[PDB]
Amino acid sequence: AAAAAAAAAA
Amino acid sequence: AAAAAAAAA
Amino acid sequence: AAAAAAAAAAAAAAAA
Amino acid sequence: MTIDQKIARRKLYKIFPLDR
Amino acid sequence: EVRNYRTRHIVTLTDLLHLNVSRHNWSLAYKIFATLIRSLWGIGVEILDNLSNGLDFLQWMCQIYSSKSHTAKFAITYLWSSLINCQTENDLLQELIDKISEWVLAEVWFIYASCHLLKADTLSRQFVNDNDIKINQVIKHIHYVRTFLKICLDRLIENQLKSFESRL
Amino acid sequence: TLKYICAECSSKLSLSRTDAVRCKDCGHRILLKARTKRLVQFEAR
Amino acid sequence: MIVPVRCFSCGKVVGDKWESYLNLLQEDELDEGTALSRLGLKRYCCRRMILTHVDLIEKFLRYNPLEKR
Amino acid sequence: RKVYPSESRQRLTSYRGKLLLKLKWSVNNGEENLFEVRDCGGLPVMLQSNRCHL
Ligand SMILES: [Zn+2]
Ligand SMILES: [Zn+2]
Repeated sequence: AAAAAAAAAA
Repeated sequence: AAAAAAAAA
Repeated sequence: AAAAAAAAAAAAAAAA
Repeated sequence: MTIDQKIARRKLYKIFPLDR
Repeated sequence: EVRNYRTRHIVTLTDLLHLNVSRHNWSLAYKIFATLIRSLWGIGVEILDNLSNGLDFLQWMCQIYSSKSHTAKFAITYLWSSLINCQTENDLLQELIDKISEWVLAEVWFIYASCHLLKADTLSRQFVNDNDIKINQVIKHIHYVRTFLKICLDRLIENQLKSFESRL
Repeated sequence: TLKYICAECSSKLSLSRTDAVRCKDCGHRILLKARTKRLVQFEAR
Repeated sequence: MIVPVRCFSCGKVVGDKWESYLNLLQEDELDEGTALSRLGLKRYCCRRMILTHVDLIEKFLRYNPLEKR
Repeated sequence: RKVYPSESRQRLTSYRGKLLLKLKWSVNNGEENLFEVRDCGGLPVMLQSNRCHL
């Protein structure tokens, strides 16, 4: 979940 | 989920 | 040191 | 891609000469 | 205190360069070194030899700066690379070596003496071969050996030269 | 078009007042004054 | 320097016969005398003009202050 | 900084070569001697000679 959020921000 | 929703928006 | 840290953070953000 | 030492040499030569 | 972005960036770049030398990063060295340009340069000399992509030029430039004025650290290195690299025309290098010695009177003279010795070895086998001739090359080789002997003077080395002459 | 030819590298580079009398491309202290477009009358004799 | 235009003695155009003379000596492998005859030089004044020409211009041109090396 | 003979001609300056002169200083019957390599001034060098680059 946390990893997915980081990708969206990028 | 929230992030996804935001993206969709 | 603080400046360096900031720079690092920025770099990380860019990478992301 | 990369200038290489060539760039360093050029810089040094220019400094010998006035640089601004 | 420390600069905002500039001082920290330089320190970090230097640290990264050290890491690159620890682990070969032909690519890291190429970009890290470029960023670093913004004395010293042994690592730069080291990266060119360690990772190639013909590493002789940068050392020559470094040797050329700050000449006017134990002995010089930039230089005694540049000379060694030359002979090893040779191992284009050599005579020229020998000439350069003499020039340096003239300007500055570990002694460089020893290095110069060693350089001629390499030429003699090449001369020794070429002369030994039949394809059958009596004077020319043999006399030249003898003269070279005497010249080499004089420089060293002003045991193992001498022994080697002798063996070499005999074979020729 | 103002011109000055370098004696060594033969590079055509002109320089104005308050400038070093030397070629930019290489460190040479001699400069040849180039020939510009100007009428020179002559008798074919 | 270059091949003179016209023979000093009579005035017969000689300037167009220099490069052609070397071609008769190189490619055709003829002697000096026969080469001059084929060029149309029968008077000894016109004969010596090309025969005796040095062409120092080719030596002079090798010094060019407008091109590097 | 190698200098050719030709530059001197254009420059109208002496094609002077640099001289190296080192001394021997002995005092008190040469108990201690110090040798210093010093400029000996500039002297003209013949063209197409050993000193010359050509
Ligand atoms: Zn120039
Ligand atoms: Zn005639």
